[PDB]
Amino acid sequence: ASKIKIEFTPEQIEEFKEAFMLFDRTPKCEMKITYGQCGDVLRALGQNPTQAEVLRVLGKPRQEELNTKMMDFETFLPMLQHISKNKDTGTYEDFVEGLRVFDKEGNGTVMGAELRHVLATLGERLTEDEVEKLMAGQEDSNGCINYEAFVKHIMSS
Amino acid sequence: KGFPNRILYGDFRQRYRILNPAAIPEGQFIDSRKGAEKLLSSLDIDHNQY
Amino acid sequence: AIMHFGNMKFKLKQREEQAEPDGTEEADKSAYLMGLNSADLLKGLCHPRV
Repeated sequence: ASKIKIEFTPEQIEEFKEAFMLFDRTPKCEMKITYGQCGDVLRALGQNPTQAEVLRVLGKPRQEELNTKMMDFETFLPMLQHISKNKDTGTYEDFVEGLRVFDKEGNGTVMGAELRHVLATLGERLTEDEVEKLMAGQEDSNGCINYEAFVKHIMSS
Repeated sequence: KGFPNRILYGDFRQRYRILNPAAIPEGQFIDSRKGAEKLLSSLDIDHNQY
Repeated sequence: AIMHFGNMKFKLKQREEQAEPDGTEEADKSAYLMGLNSADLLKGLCHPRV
């Protein structure tokens, strides 16, 4: 699906492979890795793949294709590097400006429940427990989530 | 024929800054007309409309 | 902002005993210094909502 275009230093590939083995749930079939949950590691590898993008980087896999069948990541490694180098992401000030309009008082914060709702429903599909653990701690007494600090913590960590 | 939609410079800035957040930097100057003009000129539309 | 407030300029809108901001640049300065809204501040000064 993707051609070999750019390769980084092999030690970076080596540590990516090490993390994959960490996530490798196949004891004897360690050569093959999860087809669909590799995008979850790509999420964990300092990248932020959107749902549609993390789907068609895999050529529109099916749910059975996503989970049942296996795949060799090293074929996808050039495409993972391509996704990393696309830089199809906004900036921190861009993020805070975008989430600023989602307010009705301009206090520098956003109410928690509507933030969870838009994160789960308005945007890409995400389980709720994920959103409460995302703003776990970021949640305050009156619900006015500090969206600037929250988003800087997110993109930084 | 005329111009039906009329929007204030500050309202336009605070509303449509998401289009080009790079223009009108966050709290780095004080000007309305210039910021709005930069924002519109960065919107790649028919500039004779407004 | 205190010394900028002295630069406010207001003129009769349509000789109807109503104040309108003759100049807005210093109003923009005052609004930014407190982080206020220039349009809202000018509306409040020109029209108090008692």
